[PDB]
Amino acid sequence: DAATILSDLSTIKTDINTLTQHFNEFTGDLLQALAAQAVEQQLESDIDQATADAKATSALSAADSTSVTNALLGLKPDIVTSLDAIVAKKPQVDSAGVGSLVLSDLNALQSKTDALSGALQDIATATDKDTIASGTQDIDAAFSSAIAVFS
Ligand SMILES: CCCCCCCCCCCCCCCC(=O)O
Ligand SMILES: *[C@H]1O[C@H](CO)[C@@H](O)[C@H](O)[C@@H]1O
Repeated sequence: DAATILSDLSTIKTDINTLTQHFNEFTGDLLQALAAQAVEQQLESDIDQATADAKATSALSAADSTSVTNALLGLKPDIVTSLDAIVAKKPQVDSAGVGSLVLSDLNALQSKTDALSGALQDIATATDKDTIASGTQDIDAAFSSAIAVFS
């Protein structure tokens, strides 16, 4: 159902922007890291939910493919902003001693995001599939950048 996927993608967007707020307020305190991690785990769950919902949906109509494609691609700048915000806080991450947690989260989120993109590509129109794939290459490149910073 396209509406469920759109709802799922909106929730993902909200999760990401909440996570960015946590990053921007992070001063290297472990309780802050824990609070942020709770949001990150909600985000993982919400991405996986979207993947499950996409896998349960049949080939999208033209308008539904456009809606889902634009909703997925609309995530891109918020993702980049979020990754930039945690990258900006590397000194505080290292001070807190939680670099491996950030790295583990980045790897899990990239894998889950890639699975979601694959599931949406499979039900999109042929043209939208190419658009989603190109956008996903950019998302993957941003993940790879953040991962490099933290390893
Ligand atoms: C489509 C998903 C996009 C996600 C982009 C943001 C990825 C952030 C991953 C790092 C999470 C780290 C959370 C706990 C550690 C901390 O905040 O101090
Ligand atoms: C690679 O991309 C990440 C995510 O946007 C940046 O934070 C990093 O500085 C580098 O440009």
